[PDB]
Amino acid sequence: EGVDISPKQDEGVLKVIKREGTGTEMPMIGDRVFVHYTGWLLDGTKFDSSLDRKDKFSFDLGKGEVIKAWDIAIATMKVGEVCHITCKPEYAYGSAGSPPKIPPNATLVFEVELFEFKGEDLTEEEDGGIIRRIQTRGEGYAKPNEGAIVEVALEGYYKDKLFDQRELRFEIGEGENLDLPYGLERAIQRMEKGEHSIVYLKPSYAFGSVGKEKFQIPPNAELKYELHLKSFEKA
Repeated sequence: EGVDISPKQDEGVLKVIKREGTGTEMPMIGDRVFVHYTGWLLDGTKFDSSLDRKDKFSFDLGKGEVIKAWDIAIATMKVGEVCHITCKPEYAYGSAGSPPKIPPNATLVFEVELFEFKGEDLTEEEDGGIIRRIQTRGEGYAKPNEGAIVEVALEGYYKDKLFDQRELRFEIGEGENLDLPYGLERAIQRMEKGEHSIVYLKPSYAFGSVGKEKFQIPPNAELKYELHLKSFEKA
């Protein structure tokens, strides 16, 4: 059973909710999702599962690390939701199937529980110092570089408190003169025109041990910026 949740409206992913999740947020492209699952064939045979394993299955959504039907279905899930999805071969393992466990031209059924998702780690260190959650994907591939003139609209939060709200036109490489933390200016360079995102900064990529008295930011503060990259001229 299930409703058609395929973009093409071709009945290739069908979804039943078994248990409603909580909150409103759902995974976006780039986010790291943590799931438990089991897969059956139309004859009832279990072919794969994660529950035998001591850990949860995790992957980046939208980057093609899972089958197409999973990318589609999970973007419709809330944290704590358990759903059943029925996947036509077009959106699964196709005509070849998957040599041993999965037969040719198979329609697959998964039980999937969404446990947790956090944002894309933009750091080269992979130290979690700059995390991005996308709110709206931008328009086209161009990303700002050193010397690019950007127009942005920003809101900085320290816990629930708003400390900085500004719309600004500035040059990438000059943001340090405008009370913008390194980590935010860095992240701006990973955004596409039109993009709206939340950027989470650890103290090191923010204002560090010193903090910023003029914004009432204490030492060792994690910060959250809601930001729009509205436009930019490059080099």
